[PDB]
Amino acid sequence: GMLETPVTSAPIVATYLSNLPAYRTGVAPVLRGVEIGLAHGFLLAGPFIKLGPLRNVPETAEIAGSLSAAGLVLILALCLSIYGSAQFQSARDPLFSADGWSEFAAGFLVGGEAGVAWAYVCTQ
Amino acid sequence: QAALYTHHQYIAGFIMCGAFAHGAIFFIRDYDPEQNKGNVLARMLDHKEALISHLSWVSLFLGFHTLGLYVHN
Amino acid sequence: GWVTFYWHWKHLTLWQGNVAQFDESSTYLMGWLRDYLWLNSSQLINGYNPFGMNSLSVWAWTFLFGHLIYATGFMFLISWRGYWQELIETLVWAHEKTPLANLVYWKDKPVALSIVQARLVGLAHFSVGYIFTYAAFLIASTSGRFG
Amino acid sequence: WTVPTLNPDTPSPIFGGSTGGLLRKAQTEEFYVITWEAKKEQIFEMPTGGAAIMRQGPNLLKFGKKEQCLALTTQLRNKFKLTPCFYRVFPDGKVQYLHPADGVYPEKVNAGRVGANQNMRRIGQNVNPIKVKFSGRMMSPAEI
Amino acid sequence: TFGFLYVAGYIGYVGRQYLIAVKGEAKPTDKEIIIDVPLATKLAWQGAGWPLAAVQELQRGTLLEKEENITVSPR
Amino acid sequence: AHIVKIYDTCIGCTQCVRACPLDVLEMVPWDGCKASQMASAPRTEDCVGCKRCETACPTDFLSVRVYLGSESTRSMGLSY
Amino acid sequence: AKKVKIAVDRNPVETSFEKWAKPGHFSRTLSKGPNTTTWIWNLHADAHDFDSHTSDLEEISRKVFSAHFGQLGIIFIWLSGMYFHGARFSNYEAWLSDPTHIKPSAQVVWPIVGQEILNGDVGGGFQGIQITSGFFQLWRASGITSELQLYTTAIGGLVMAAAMFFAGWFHYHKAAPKLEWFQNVESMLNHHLGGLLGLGSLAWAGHQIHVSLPVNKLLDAGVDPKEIPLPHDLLLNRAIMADLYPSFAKGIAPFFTLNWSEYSDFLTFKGGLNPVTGGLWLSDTAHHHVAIAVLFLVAGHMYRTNWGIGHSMKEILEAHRGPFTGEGHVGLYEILTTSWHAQLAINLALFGSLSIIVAHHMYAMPPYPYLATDYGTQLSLFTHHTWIGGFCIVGAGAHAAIFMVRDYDPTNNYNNLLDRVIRHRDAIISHLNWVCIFLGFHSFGLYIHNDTMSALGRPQDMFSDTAIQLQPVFAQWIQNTHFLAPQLTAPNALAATSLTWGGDLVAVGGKVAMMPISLGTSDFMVHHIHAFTIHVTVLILLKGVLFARSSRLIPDKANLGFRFPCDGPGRGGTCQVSAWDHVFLGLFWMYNSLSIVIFHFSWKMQSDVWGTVTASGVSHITGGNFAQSANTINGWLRDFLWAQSSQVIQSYGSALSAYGLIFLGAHFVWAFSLMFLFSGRGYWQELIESIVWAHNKLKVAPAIQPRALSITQGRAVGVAHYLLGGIATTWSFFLARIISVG
Ligand code: CLA
Ligand code: CLA
Ligand code: CLA
Ligand code: CLA
Ligand code: CLA
Ligand code: CLA
Ligand code: CLA
Ligand SMILES: CC1=C(C/C=C(\C)CCC[C@H](C)CCC[C@H](C)CCCC(C)C)C(=O)c2ccccc2C1=O
Ligand SMILES: CC1=C(C/C=C(\C)CCC[C@H](C)CCC[C@H](C)CCCC(C)C)C(=O)c2ccccc2C1=O
Repeated sequence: GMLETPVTSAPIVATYLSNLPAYRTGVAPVLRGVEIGLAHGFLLAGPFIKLGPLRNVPETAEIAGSLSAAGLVLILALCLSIYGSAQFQSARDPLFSADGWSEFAAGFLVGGEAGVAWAYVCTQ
Repeated sequence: QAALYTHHQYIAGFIMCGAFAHGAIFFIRDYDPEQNKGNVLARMLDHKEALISHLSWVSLFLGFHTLGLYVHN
Repeated sequence: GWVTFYWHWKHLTLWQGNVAQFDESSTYLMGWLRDYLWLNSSQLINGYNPFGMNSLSVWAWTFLFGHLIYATGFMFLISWRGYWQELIETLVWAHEKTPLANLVYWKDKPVALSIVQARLVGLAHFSVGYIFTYAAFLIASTSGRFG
Repeated sequence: WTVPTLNPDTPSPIFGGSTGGLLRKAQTEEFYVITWEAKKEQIFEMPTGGAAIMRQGPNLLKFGKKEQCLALTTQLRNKFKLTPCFYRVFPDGKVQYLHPADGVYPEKVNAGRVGANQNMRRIGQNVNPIKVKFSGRMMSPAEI
Repeated sequence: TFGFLYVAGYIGYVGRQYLIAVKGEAKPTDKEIIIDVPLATKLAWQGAGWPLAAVQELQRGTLLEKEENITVSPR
Repeated sequence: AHIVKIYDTCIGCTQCVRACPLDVLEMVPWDGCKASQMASAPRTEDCVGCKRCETACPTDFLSVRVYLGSESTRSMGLSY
Repeated sequence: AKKVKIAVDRNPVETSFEKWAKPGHFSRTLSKGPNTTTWIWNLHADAHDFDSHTSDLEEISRKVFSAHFGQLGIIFIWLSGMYFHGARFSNYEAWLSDPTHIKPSAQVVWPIVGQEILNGDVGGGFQGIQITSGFFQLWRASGITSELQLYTTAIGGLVMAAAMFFAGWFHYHKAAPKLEWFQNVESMLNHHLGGLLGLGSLAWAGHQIHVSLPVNKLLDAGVDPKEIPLPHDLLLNRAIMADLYPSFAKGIAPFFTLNWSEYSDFLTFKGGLNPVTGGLWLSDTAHHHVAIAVLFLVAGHMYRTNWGIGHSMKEILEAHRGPFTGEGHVGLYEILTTSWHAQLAINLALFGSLSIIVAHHMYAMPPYPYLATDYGTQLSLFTHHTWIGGFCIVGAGAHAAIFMVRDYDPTNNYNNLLDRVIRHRDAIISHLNWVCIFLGFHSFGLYIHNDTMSALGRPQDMFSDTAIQLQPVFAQWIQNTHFLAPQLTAPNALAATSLTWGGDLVAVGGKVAMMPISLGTSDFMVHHIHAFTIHVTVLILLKGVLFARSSRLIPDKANLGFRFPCDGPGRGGTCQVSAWDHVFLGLFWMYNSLSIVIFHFSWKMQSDVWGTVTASGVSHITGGNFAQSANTINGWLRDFLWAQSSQVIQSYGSALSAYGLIFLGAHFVWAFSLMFLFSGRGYWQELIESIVWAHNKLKVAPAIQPRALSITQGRAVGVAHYLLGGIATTWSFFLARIISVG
């Protein structure tokens, strides 16, 4: 019926995906968001710092770049919040539920903002 | 002066299209042939081919000759 | 468009004290293209350039903004639904087969715009671009001359 | 004639698969099953793309919408002279036999069928839209 | 102005005569893609008097067709 | 769902039923035409609105008419 | 094993005018005659669709074969006319004496209604339209020096034209090959490689060695054209040749003794350009064509015909199978020997791609004398051959789709490459869809970024050479490697293949022939616009091919045919689902892509290559403004379109005024096409009803019932007028601009 390929069905690929926090069941949704939040918050500061409107300013560049990344984390957290409100209105994994997704979104905000802050510390 | 003339002429153009749009909506939704039997409104539908074909002739004449004169010049 | 082109060019040459240019160039269409549109676009399209920008940069930007929206409308007017509905189906397949993205899902099944809706949206882009392009040209070519 | 019962154990035609098959709709909403008896092994064209080999005897395929099942039915009937039938299968296991509805294909008139959506007038005898205005919803004069 | 209207009516009147002439044939549509040149040529020469001929048809009531024979859509 | 209606000008030629890609129509006994059969539209919940049936109808004006209505997954022809 | 042999049928079709008088005879549908105006259009749309008139493959093949003789006959008439107008209506003889200061001209207009203004003062005591086809430069390269030689070629072209038309009649009505004759693909390739290409190249090399080289050597030495020995004197008098090339004193003995180094005086490897003419050394081209002849004559002995030796193309294909691709290439030999559409799909794709390569290679390595400094000819040739390639490539998509609907058969394609491509078409199209969006954002979006930053007065935030830089380092590296090739990797080449790689410019007649082309940020951005536009065109065309037979939307599209308007307003609306409609949309995107390609070429050459050379240096036509302006949309609108349209809109009253008229005429045709593309026939048919009423009222209604164009024809008319107007606009714009400042 379906077309099976090494990319779709491989042992190394399948094992890697199961290890990611998104697919790691048995973990509290809040913890899932924090781990996912930290990873994305840290990388997000990069492009803003090196390519923002204040990139060439000596010291303001680090603050402005990371501060803008923090604002994008807040917007992303709001997107997660409303998505859970819409998607889950009326099952095995607690993440895909009205209560679970709300906890997951909250963890992403805390992890994401911390990741941005940690990235700023590394720069300076 | 330029902005005001252009502003109101474009608004007039849109409003005129709407007038004919709701005239067409009237004929479908609201018009009743039995209650307008033989009056001027029902008689417009009776020679619609004459009206449309003469509008077609006028447009063709103006188009051929106005464009033709410009191209000649 | 013909009405306002007529009004504008006849007043531009009156305001410049040379009605003869209109009287002699308006009898053939290269005259409208060369002496009205091409000649009066010069200050508009220099609102910004490699050497700097001035107060007409907003109109220069809006001028191209109008051309872009106008052209985007041509997409909806020329290409019709069936092409796009087939295309969206491959995107539906791809999303469900992509790890870490199929965890998210839509509540409204994506479909291509309807036949009638395409006509309206395409006309809207055509009309908005038509209006913005001329507004930028009208204001910039007049105020730049007499501002 | 009586309504057939679907046999899920039926083998399916030899086919290596494709990206044109079932999606999440089958898991959550419904899908369709078509079955037929083949006189011999033969290559036919899948409505989702590619070539498949029908096994001799019973065959079974699953499709995402009703038009796909009927498209293959038309191919099998006209090009191979077979008599397929298909069902609608719901996620909870319910099976609804669909085609042919009464055992006789619709193009052949059959006794016991009751006319539906038949108006005893010409199209030109429909009333004007003004007569059905404010009826509770949008409705054509053809709906009365 | 009157130079044009004479030639334009000449062309129109000659074409109308040819159309009417071939509608009495077995296959009228075949005479419209394969021109009956002998018939077309005769009509071309006789079109010099169209202004006289046209008035006589107008006065005789034969220029126009009756409304009862013209198809129209429902109204 | 779309609305499909059969009118009493039907000659029972069966061409609309043969042309329907969704099996919406069928032939039933009738006495109003020489063929003694009339087209019927029992399963309109599956009609997609393609109007192949109208293309196949020989009568003038049509004897089978489709009025496009509310859109569902079936009527929209979605496989997802 | 079937023997390869000649096989024909005697007198298959009687030669008679009976069917000329029966329009539509070829088709069972149309042979009964018209009832509506749609019949008239259908007659022409189906005229050459041979396979829709019959299923007999032999009958189709014979029609194809004779139609090709007809095409060749027309080309010979066209070529004969060009040579004739060069002999009788040109200033070629005057141009030969002063090639730099005279403009080629071979068309003269009659004096009537004042149109003789178009006979411009092109020099050489002559008045006429300046040509940009480059025929004068081609004729000089071949060694033609007199109108008599041109005239004789024109006569011979007509004799060949008559022969082609005779062959077409003969091979359809008198001796028509059988299907087995056409299916000898091994023999056809052997003859077309060794014979058509191999012998053709060898023969042309013979002309170059014995005629082109001696004549052009004396022309470049200042010898007057009328004092140069006639070509037959060079052929018959070895002493004259030995004076020009001493190796000729040894005859053909060095060739047969393998002392090939003796011919180094006329078989060279110089590279670069001749500094007198600005074109390639003719001694290099002669060695090129000798080497090509040997290569193709060897290639023409690869395939097995009748004597055991050689390859079976079927055996080669069936052997090349791997783990990842099922049965592999099985069944392709059968497809390619039974479907003309499959053959035409491959041949159009590469012939069109070849045309685009010719455009690039001829501008960079100008092969004709005095071509490089004729900027009007250089711009025209590049633009012309680019467009042919684009149109041909789209035709490849069309006829691949036609094969998919009409000739594809599942029973013969099970788990082979063709079958497996179909079974993951959603994977192919979905990924290609993503690439187009990525390329669209990150190429056109950069311009939008630049326009916005410039408008906001932040030039330091732009993608530009003086700001955030996007250097095409890979292309820059390749240029350096090719410039240094003569030192290390091409030891026997005196110079690099082209001056575009690097080095010193070549000036002819006070103008730049060619010079190094630098690649900066603007060049990086425009190359990724080209990548974007090509990928989208492929997307549209490939999607049409892969979903020609079916999709998730229309499961039985194959039964609806290659060309149909839709499958109704249901399923939400299915307008333009057919494969034909993908070719329709592909044409627009092909036009959009190649417009930017030629705008790129036009501005880059004017800004950075073409110009005048004096003591102070090189001054380019637009003064090198491409680098800093071509990175914004406003830059293209202002510095390219608005600025360079000055010539065309100011040409009234001059010999170039015809380009001004066509410039406006083409704008009109383009806009006229939007009437067909935006509207639908249902409106027009209802309009025609009212007009018919008026004709009925006056007893002047036609017997062939008027009908609005079919849905599909409305699209075909729309795109045809769109393309003609859009292309003809740029055609006028280019020629008026370049003939004036060139
Ligand atoms: C007094 C004025 C007036 C009134 C009261 C109405 C009322 C009505 N009209 Mg009518 N109409 C009018 C003027 C008016 N019209 C004019 C001037 C025109 C010509 C333009 C029309 C043309 C017209 C048509 C063709 C139709 C109606 C219809 C209708 C009905 C439904 C409207 C609806 O749902 O719109 C919903 C409106 C929208 C969803 C928004 C549309 C937005 C448009 C496309 C412009 C968008 C601009 C864009 C956002 C700008 C962006 C700029 C950028 C820089 C950011 C309603 C009875 C419809 C009907 O069914 O009637 C029975 C119908 O089909 N009207
Ligand atoms: C510049 C573009 C353009 C042009 C020239 C036209 C022209 C026309 N339109 Mg169209 N239209 C356009 C764009 C255009 N339209 C667009 C964008 C739309 C929106 C979709 C429409 C929508 C539209 C509608 C809905 C209607 C028209 C109508 C008309 C006619 C108006 C009357 C007229 O001018 O008669 C004179 C005719 C012309 C000026 C046309 C050009 C004639 C040329 C110059 C003849 C040249 C012949 C010469 C020998 C060369 C032949 C070469 C060839 C054999 C190779 C005319 C045929 C109306 C109509 O049909 O009225 C009867 C009508 O109902 N148009
Ligand atoms: C005088 C000799 C002659 C005669 C009487 C016939 C007669 C016939 N041929 Mg034959 N044929 C001839 C010469 C002749 N042929 C030649 C020279 C060739 C080689 C090209 C062929 C190739 C050929 C083929 C391949 C076929 C025929 C067919 C036919 C039949 C239909 C012809 C028809 O409808 O033509 C009317 C057609 C035309 C007038 C079109 C003419 C096209 C030519 C190439 C000129 C086009 C030039 C033009 C400038 C193009 C650009 C136009 C632009 C400027 C607007 C009929 C029995 C057909 C058939 O069904 O046979 C059984 C068929 O399939 N013939
Ligand atoms: C060495 C032999 C030879 C040569 C030179 C050619 C040349 C050509 N063939 Mg090929 N062909 C050959 C052998 C050859 N063929 C064999 C053995 C077969 C059977 C397997 C075929 C089957 C075949 C088909 C089916 C077709 C061609 C076509 C073509 C033409 C392609 C267009 C082109 O490049 O025009 C370049 C044009 C020229 C260089 C002009 C050359 C003109 C002279 C007269 C030489 C033509 C070659 C001919 C074999 C000479 C003897 C003919 C006869 C008097 C014995 C071209 C003229 C296509 C075509 O257009 O046919 C009309 C086509 O459809 N060929
Ligand atoms: C196809 C290409 C081609 C052709 C046709 C020629 C032709 C020629 N070359 Mg050239 N040449 C070529 C390629 C070619 N070359 C290439 C690629 C190179 C580079 C390696 C050269 C290098 C080269 C050199 C260095 C020389 C020539 C020379 C010649 C001439 C004499 C050759 C010779 O001795 O022939 C020997 C014999 C034959 C070729 C056989 C002739 C057979 C005849 C035609 C048979 C007729 C029989 C028939 C029944 C008669 C009926 C009569 C009737 C009235 C009844 C001749 C004009 C020589 C010369 O003098 O040039 C000016 C010379 O010195 N060539
Ligand atoms: C080697 C080249 C080649 C060949 C031999 C064919 C052959 C064929 N093609 Mg293909 N095709 C090609 C190239 C080719 N094509 C290219 C490059 C494209 C892309 C544009 C296409 C796109 C294409 C499509 C989309 C279709 C075909 C179809 C066909 C078939 C019918 C053609 C017919 O009846 O035309 C009859 C000819 C005409 C009606 C004349 C058309 C003239 C055009 C529209 C305008 C020309 C303008 C002119 C150049 C300049 C202006 C002149 C004016 C001012 C007077 C036939 C098998 C059709 C089919 O169904 O095949 C199965 C079909 O639908 N082709
Ligand atoms: C200028 C006119 C225009 C534009 C902008 C587009 C745009 C597009 N076309 Mg379309 N098209 C057009 C004309 C146009 N078309 C016309 C005239 C036709 C008829 C022939 C078509 C026919 C057609 C087909 C058949 C196809 C396309 C495709 C596409 C897409 C290509 C992928 C891409 O680059 O995505 C990225 C989008 C762009 C580069 C457009 C500009 C994006 C801007 C710069 C981004 C701004 C971002 C910013 C945050 C905005 C915020 C706004 C607000 C909310 C604050 C894209 C959506 C192809 C497609 O769908 O590929 C997947 C495709 O198949 N087009
Ligand atoms: C491009 C295109 C598509 C594909 C386009 C689609 C599916 C629309 C995608 C829209 C996305 C979501 C972006 C929307 C951006 C708008 C600015 C949103 C405005 C919202 C208002 C409420 C303000 C069609 O579906 C179509 C259908 C019929 C004829 C022509 C066409 C057609 O041309
Ligand atoms: C304008 C237009 C029409 C109307 C156009 C028509 C009917 C074509 C007109 C062609 C010519 C001008 C008519 C026939 C000409 C005859 C051959 C007679 C010529 C006589 C001269 C030689 C004197 C459509 O039918 C249509 C259909 C689908 C989408 C868009 C459109 C569309 O835009």
